[PDB]
Amino acid sequence: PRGSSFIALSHKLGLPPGKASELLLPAAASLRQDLLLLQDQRSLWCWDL
Amino acid sequence: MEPQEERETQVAAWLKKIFGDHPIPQYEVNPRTTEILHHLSERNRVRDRDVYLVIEDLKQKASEYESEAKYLQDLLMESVNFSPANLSSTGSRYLNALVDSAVALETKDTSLASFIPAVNDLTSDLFRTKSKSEEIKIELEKLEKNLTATLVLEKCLQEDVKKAELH
Amino acid sequence: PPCNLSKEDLLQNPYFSKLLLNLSQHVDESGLSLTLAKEQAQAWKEVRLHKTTWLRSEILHRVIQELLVDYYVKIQDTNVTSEDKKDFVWMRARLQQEVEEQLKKKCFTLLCYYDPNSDADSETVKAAKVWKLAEVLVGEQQQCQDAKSQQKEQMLLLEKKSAAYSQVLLRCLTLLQRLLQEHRLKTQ
Amino acid sequence: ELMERDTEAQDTAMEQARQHTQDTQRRALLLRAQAGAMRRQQHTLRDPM
Amino acid sequence: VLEGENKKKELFLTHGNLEEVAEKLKQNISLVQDQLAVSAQEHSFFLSKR
Amino acid sequence: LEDEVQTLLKLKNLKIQRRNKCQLMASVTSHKSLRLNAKEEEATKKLKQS
Repeated sequence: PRGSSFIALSHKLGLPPGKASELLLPAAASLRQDLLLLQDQRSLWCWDL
Repeated sequence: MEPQEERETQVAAWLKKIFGDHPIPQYEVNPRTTEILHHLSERNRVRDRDVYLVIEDLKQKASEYESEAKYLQDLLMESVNFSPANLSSTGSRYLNALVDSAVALETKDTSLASFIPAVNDLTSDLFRTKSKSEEIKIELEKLEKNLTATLVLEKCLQEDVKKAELH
Repeated sequence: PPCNLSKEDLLQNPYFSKLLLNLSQHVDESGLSLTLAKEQAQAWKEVRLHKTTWLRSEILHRVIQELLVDYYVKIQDTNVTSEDKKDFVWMRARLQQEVEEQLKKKCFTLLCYYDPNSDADSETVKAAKVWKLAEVLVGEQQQCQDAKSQQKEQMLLLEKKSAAYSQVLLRCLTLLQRLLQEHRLKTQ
Repeated sequence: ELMERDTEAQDTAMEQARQHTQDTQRRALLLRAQAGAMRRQQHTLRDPM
Repeated sequence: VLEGENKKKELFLTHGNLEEVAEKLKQNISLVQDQLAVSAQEHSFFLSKR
Repeated sequence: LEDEVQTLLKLKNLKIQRRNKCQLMASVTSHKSLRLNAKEEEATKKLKQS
């Protein structure tokens, strides 16, 4: 059942099913790296707004 | 709310953390310069801690994969006395073909029933990612013509300001 | 108030700009320390060095299991592989060649479905495409990720040209209000 | 996507079925291994008996 | 990494909780990009007005 | 417009040419799943009779 939990975590992190389960942490942090690659642009669309 | 004194104290503590052996040039003492680098340091500590976690996770998982590979090899010899060296040239070639195919697919299950949705999704997302990007380049021409017409209008209206002053 | 960094904010404190320029060799586009990126790459090198042997060992036992369950299916047929329960060295000698056979089965069966051009291909070109399928899928993954990595800079490009259009429109509004009010409405 | 869900309903459970089959047949063959081992114990005691 | 600096380690960590945290990150990314799009649309509307 | 129509048409042509393939894949997956379910019964009978 922990395998089903990990595949569900891959589903909710954008990873395709059955992929490398060990790349969940590098991808999600990259998503966080994507996250910080978004909100600053939000400020670039807000303060100049 | 961290005051400007605590702000500059954390900046001074962060300067020797970042530069280290590098020299530290002097900044103009104003709230703007102190304010901007604070968020950069605050998120840099966060991302460096996260990457510490990722690096330690990679080393941990590499050790785990070594342990599991050794356990499965010992299980192979104790079950059917199977080793990678027993297969012939074509068997080892097929094994390595599946190995680097799974490397290209970055998957864990080597079942065909696990191959087919991954193969279908890899075929589909390759064209999905280049899809919907045409909307940007077809909306680009409207902004381009608007900006160009308004720019030549801007220079025309500057000349109109000059000619209206003459009139 | 320009809370974000602007050209006016850049020219207000050139020392601050030179300080932030030194962070470029430390903080990249993603924000990571470059030496921390190198440590990540080295940890990934350990990962791939161990996972090569891990994937070499995994598929062997998987294909042994697939061959054993295919022989289970063949027990239900006329020709029974009951001697697998009886002999060990004979089942080993059959087992090596038939692990090779099941690897051939999986490879050609999957290539029959991967490409319609490869559905009716001969066995030699099928084997060659099996060898080259790793590079084909690496190229597919790279071309898939290229557009997603690309789109950010055109998004920033359209955003900054959109703001430049606002600046040009503001300048035009100022010039036109000068032309109407100062030059035509009041003086004229 | 609907018939992909139909196929994934078996894709999720096929590994569980294979694991159940392998574990149950191993715990079934250890019954025969036990039977042989304490048959050996039986005949180790029976001739002195 | 997923929860980050907002909160520390919980007393009882479950995989459903981390599933919810991953959903929180994905929803945050989605809402931020939707705000990006609607802010671009609003500024383009004022561009058309100008 | 005709180019758009024919690109969508060849897209759906490849979609059908993978639709029948997907019918084949559901078939082989269902057969392999029923194979494993039939492999369960030897385990059960060896657990019972032995």
